Amino acid sequence: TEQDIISYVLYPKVYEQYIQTRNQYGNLSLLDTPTFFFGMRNGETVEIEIDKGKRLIIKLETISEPDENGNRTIYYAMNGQARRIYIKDE
Amino acid sequence: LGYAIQCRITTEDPLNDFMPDTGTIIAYRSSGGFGVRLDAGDGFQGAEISPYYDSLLVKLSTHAISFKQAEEKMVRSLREMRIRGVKTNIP
Repeated sequence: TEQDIISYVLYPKVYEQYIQTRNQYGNLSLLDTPTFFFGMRNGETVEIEIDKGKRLIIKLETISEPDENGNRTIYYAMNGQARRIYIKDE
Repeated sequence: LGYAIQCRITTEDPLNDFMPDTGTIIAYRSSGGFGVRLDAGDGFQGAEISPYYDSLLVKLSTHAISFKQAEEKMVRSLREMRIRGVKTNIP
């Protein structure tokens, strides 16, 4: 769009980096601020409003120890569905 | 075309006048199979059971050309059924 264009002209590196982030993590506007800054606590459930009548119900169960790659396993439950996400521990 | 059988899995304990048990399901594993239908309600891996609704864990149904063949499809899937955390009418 036109917004894209002057955005990039106004802010070359910054705009590019925002696109990089968007590809990776999707639309972050919709996360509540505490979740945006701190993530989630064990046993916590979070509602993310996506649209009218549409929301994400995420529960974080536990995080595993870093395996022999520094990859921890996060056990999630998203909209009543067992889910596993592996994160590089920095 | 053939015969079909339904029965329902509930949190009713046959050893206690079929009282609707309340508690968390900690282990849920069902069957599946050709000519088997599992309509699920309260029975899943996580969340617990409220006492405030007609108890229905899974609605189970089987189908084959003969009554005996559909009955042996029914027992097998009932035997494969595994729910712990609450009592069930499976036995």
